[PDB]
Amino acid sequence: MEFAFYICGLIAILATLRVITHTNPVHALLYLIISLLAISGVFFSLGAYFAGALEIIVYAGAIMVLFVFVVMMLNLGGSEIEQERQWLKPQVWIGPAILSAIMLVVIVYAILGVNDQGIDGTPISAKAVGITLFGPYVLAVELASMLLLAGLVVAFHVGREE
Amino acid sequence: DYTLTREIVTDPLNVFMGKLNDMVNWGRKNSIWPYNFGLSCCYVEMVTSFTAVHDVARFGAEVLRASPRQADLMVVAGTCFTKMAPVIQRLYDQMLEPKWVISMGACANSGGMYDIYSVVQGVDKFIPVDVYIPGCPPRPEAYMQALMLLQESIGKERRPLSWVVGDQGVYRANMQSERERKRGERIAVTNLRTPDEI
Amino acid sequence: WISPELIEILLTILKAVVILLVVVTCGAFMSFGERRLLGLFQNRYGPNRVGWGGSLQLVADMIKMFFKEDWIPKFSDRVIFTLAPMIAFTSLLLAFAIVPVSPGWVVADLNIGILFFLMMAGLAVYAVLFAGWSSNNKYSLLGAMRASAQTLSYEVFLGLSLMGVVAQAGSFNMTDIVNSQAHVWNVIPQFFGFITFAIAGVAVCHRHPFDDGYHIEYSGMKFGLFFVGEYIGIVTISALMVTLFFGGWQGPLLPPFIWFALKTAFFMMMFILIRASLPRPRYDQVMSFGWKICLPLTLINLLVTAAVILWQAQ
Amino acid sequence: MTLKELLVGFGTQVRSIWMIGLHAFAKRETRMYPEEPVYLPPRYRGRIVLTRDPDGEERC
Amino acid sequence: MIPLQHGLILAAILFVLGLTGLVIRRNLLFMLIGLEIMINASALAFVVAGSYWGQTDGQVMYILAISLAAAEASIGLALLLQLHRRRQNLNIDSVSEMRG
Amino acid sequence: STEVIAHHWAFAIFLIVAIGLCCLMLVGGWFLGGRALRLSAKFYLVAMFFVIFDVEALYLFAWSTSIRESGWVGFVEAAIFIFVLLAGLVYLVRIGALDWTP
Ligand SMILES: CCCCCCCCCCCCCCCCCC(=O)OC[C@H](COP(=O)(O)OCCN)OC(=O)CCCCCCCCCCCCCCCCC
Ligand SMILES: CCCCCCCCCCCCCCCCCC(=O)OC[C@H](COP(=O)(O)OCCN)OC(=O)CCCCCCCCCCCCCCCCC
Ligand SMILES: CCCCCCCCCCCCCCCCCC(=O)OC[C@H](COP(=O)(O)OCCN)OC(=O)CCCCCCCCCCCCCCCCC
Ligand SMILES: CCCCCCCCCCCCCCCCCC(=O)OC[C@H](COP(=O)(O)OCCN)OC(=O)CCCCCCCCCCCCCCCCC
Ligand SMILES: CCCCCCCCCCCCCCCCCC(=O)OC[C@H](COP(=O)(O)OCCN)OC(=O)CCCCCCCCCCCCCCCCC
Ligand SMILES: CCCCCCCCCCC1=C(C)C(=O)C(OC)=C(OC)C1=O
Ligand SMILES: CCCCCCCCCCCCCCCCCCCC
Ligand SMILES: CCCCCCCCCCCCCCCCCCCC
Ligand code: SF4
Repeated sequence: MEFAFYICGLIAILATLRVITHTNPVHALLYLIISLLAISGVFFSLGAYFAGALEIIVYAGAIMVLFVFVVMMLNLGGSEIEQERQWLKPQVWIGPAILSAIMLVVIVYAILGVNDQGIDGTPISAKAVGITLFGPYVLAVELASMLLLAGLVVAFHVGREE
Repeated sequence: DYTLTREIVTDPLNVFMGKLNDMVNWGRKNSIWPYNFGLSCCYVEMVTSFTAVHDVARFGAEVLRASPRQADLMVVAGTCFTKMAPVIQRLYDQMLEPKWVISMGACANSGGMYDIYSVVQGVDKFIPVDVYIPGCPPRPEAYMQALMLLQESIGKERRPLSWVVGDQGVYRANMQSERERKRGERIAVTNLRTPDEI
Repeated sequence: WISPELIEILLTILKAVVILLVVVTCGAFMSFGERRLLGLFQNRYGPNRVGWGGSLQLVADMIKMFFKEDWIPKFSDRVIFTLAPMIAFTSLLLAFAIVPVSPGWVVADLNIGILFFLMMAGLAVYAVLFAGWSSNNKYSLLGAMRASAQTLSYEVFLGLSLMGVVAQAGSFNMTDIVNSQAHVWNVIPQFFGFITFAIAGVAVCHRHPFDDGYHIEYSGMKFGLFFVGEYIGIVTISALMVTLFFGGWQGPLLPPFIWFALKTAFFMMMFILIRASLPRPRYDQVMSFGWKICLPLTLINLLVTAAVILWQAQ
Repeated sequence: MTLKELLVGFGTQVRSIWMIGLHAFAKRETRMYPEEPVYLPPRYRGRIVLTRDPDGEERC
Repeated sequence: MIPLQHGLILAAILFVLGLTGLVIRRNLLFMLIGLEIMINASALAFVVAGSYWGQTDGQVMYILAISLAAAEASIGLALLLQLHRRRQNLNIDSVSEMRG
Repeated sequence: STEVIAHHWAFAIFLIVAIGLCCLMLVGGWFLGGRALRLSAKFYLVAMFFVIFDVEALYLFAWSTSIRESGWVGFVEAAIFIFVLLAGLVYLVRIGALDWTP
């Protein structure tokens, strides 16, 4: 259980690091899908079975499909992206990487000073999640429907062709 | 007696290598996927052979790919018009090894009755042919007979099993001609049915 | 090394391996059986010469596709081009990995179940997308976008068609789903769920009549991987339909695996008959049917199923 | 589309499936070349020969 | 027997990686990709926190997070397609006409 | 329990042998045998509709497995959710968003 957690976390970290430094958009999206599968494995190792199932079903099965679809529609041949490699220049990324490293050290220092009895990994099913969802979290469900409706209306208004 | 391509040579055929070659030839001759290519009326007779009354599927030769990459057999079933000849050559070049060619009908054999300004006189002017079918059109069972002739020719050819080990030359069997094979039983014919009946 | 725990572990692993091998063999023999059954439906014989009754034909195409020259397009993305048939095979194979073929004969008794099936189908759309993109052919790319838009239009209600059966069982587990069918099979209460699941399962498997092509560049063994994965998906969809709507392995007299195999073979034959019988609708008609008819039908079926369940819980 | 159109179309699809299944229950129309020899009518235009007169000399 | 700090550290690492990808990339598509990495890392942090406390609240917050991620991906890709239609490039530095 | 760890081992072997079988099939196919347009926005719109309705589908997935525990109150809430879903679908169909042909 822990062994799967560490391997899946390492795979997610390495795949995301491959994502943010890659030039090909389809390869970057493939590495992102791999990282999402690894994060789903992390979810399954922690007992969040519904979260891992939705991580593959929706995040790696709908949202990344939309990203891949849009990349095909653009026909991205790396025009002025691969031919420049501006993010690979050390003078470009040395600043933001140092900033992200400083923020990571601050967050990790805050994390390490918290009480931790360990995660038991007892499986929390989708039945309990649905009980909470339509019990104490009813208005979250209905206003999330309104949020998805707003996203639908906005994306239809903007993404037409005429 | 064999013909080499990389020369009139002899049989190169360990006993396990011969068995592997026989297994590969059996699998290749029993799974022949033709390319769906329509040139003229001979194609109508070919797809007639594909239908229920003849059922060329019984020989495992019905899959009829629309892509040259997935096809193992090219049937030139029709006239090789001069505007269609580069198309035929390009589709043949897009095919992958091993590939075989059947000329179907007098047009594909030699130009047929169309010794005319706009017709290439036979497809073997520019692409190599394995089996020729005379006829205008050959009937569907003539196409099936040519398919069996191609199966016999495939069943004792020699090709490399792998591209990393061994001889990479292709050895094709120098068959006895069907004319000389059938001459004994054809000349002995004396009487035929009179053409006034059904 | 003699211990009952290790013996049970090895027995369960051996049962899973047997299930995997039988499913892959049944997919290849399903390609051969599609040729034979199309012959039966069309007043002919099909392949009946290579071996006894044509039974050795599949070995002949396997040998032919193995010893065909392996070819990749020159300006193609090699990794993605190789990766598409991997997905097309493995996705619905791993979807089969939850199917209970008999009491005590299952690979994984997961608590997610048909959620794992939905995971596998949502991953399986990438095979079509990757085959279209990586081939470096604009006809193949356009065909892949059309096919993937169709599969999204039917994947949008595949799970909602299963949700009536899930609601009746009260669980995502497949053993609980087939145990809730101990008295009446789910095809009777979830009939509209059954037909919507049938339409969605045929559409996401790229079967007739939902079949400028994204496979024209593939050849040799990758094309065979595409075909064998398609037939494995046919077997997986048929087995899932049997387990979710026709009691799984439950039956009066025959052994449970005999009942499961008979029902799966019947739905396999119905796949073949659907290909032989129906004409192909237009693309816009197919997608309008997916969005306007089937998805509201699944939603209304779920609502009525919940109303019946809560009314019957006194 | 109309509900009646959908129902009529569904019944039409069921009818097509039923007729193809009954076609499966029918007699095969295949002539099994080459095991079954092809019947040819006596004036069929196939291979050309040269014949002999009844005295045995060639007619040409 | 997995520490809560280890899961939070993994989520923080993924979050800062996504933010770095959002900053260093001139392409709008890679910016949207980094945004998706960031929101998925935050949702993973919520899942880790919910699994430590043995509550469904982490998975419920995950559900809300991915609903937001889906709708934001939809809107962002619509705006990216509009940008590609009206400018034929995805350079985000060129979209800078309002300043001062 | 021995049964669950046996099933975990069997599932792991299933995934490993399936992936390895497909990999070995590709390797054998490579080793054997000798050698020798602008996409419309409707594609994006359809994929976007799939994403949005798939998220609403996940909400209904969570509801469906716990229908008896939620009671009639959960039925009323899910009926409101499904009515909002269907109103959005009716709106999409009526404005020509879901019409492939113009
Ligand atoms: C081996 C070295 C590395 C080799 C290269 C990488 C290969 C893939 C490695 C990651 C996936 C497999 C990890 C190993 C899992 C083995 C099984 C295991 O550990 O099960 C434990 C646990 C079972 O559940 P639980 O009830 O908690 O068990 C306690 C016992 N009662 O299990 C769980 O709770 C969850 C089990 C894991 C989650 C499911 C599978 C996730 C798959 C993620 C793939 C990500 C993409 C990989 C791409 C690789 C190529 C770049
Ligand atoms: C124009 C605007 C739109 C209008 C609407 C259009 C869409 C309409 C969609 C309708 C959907 C109807 C779905 C009905 C399902 C009802 C059955 C059901 O869900 O029963 C559940 C119950 C099992 O549940 P339970 O008893 O709880 O078992 C676990 C034990 N604790 O099951 C049982 O106990 C067995 C009950 C068997 C019931 C069989 C009869 C009903 C289902 C079959 C209908 C067939 C219709 C045929 C075609 C009609 C014309 C279209
Ligand atoms: C293991 C699981 C699978 C096992 C196999 C068994 C299930 C197979 C399911 C096959 C589903 C095929 C669905 C095809 C839907 C086609 C819809 C469509 O686009 O129809 C278009 C057509 C005309 O549309 P319209 O807009 O009116 O245009 C008129 C313009 N002049 O509109 C019409 O003609 C209206 C009617 C359309 C079709 C209605 C649905 C028919 C479904 C197929 C028949 C299934 C019968 C049962 C089979 C056995 C099931 C066990
Ligand atoms: C998502 C899908 C939504 C739609 C389906 C929903 C579920 C089914 C709900 C009920 C459907 C009833 C359909 C209408 C039946 C009666 C009318 C009818 O058959 O219409 C079709 C057609 C009409 O005839 P017409 O085309 O005008 O030709 C001139 C002939 N006078 O007449 C004909 O073609 C001739 C008669 C054909 C009868 C076909 C069978 C009708 C009953 C089917 C019951 C269920 C079958 C399940 C699968 C069986 C096969 C495995
Ligand atoms: C080409 C290859 C690409 C990569 C393929 C996958 C990489 C990893 C391969 C090795 C996997 C090793 C074994 C992993 C663990 C298996 C057992 C397991 O998942 O156990 C955890 C849990 C058990 O549930 P259960 O025990 O019933 O719960 C009650 C409490 N005990 O069960 C669960 O939580 C079940 C849910 C997790 C199942 C994950 C299955 C694989 C998912 C990724 C599929 C990728 C498909 C190919 C690529 C698609 C395109 C990217
Ligand atoms: C090797 C596995 C084959 C599975 C089935 C392949 C597709 C159906 C048979 C081939 C075929 C195709 C494609 C076809 O399009 C066709 O119509 C012209 C035929 O009839 C002559 C066919 O026989
Ligand atoms: C064309 C416009 C390009 C804009 C690029 C902006 C890059 C900003 C990089 C910031 C780097 C900060 C480095 C760390 C500073 C010290 C730590 C934070 C403050 C305490
Ligand atoms: C098309 C069906 C595919 C099934 C794949 C899995 C096959 C597993 C076979 C298991 C056989 C034994 C089942 C338990 C014993 C009960 C039945 C005994 C008579 C067969
Ligand atoms: S040989 Fe005769 S039948 Fe064949 S293509 Fe030529 S004209 Fe047509």
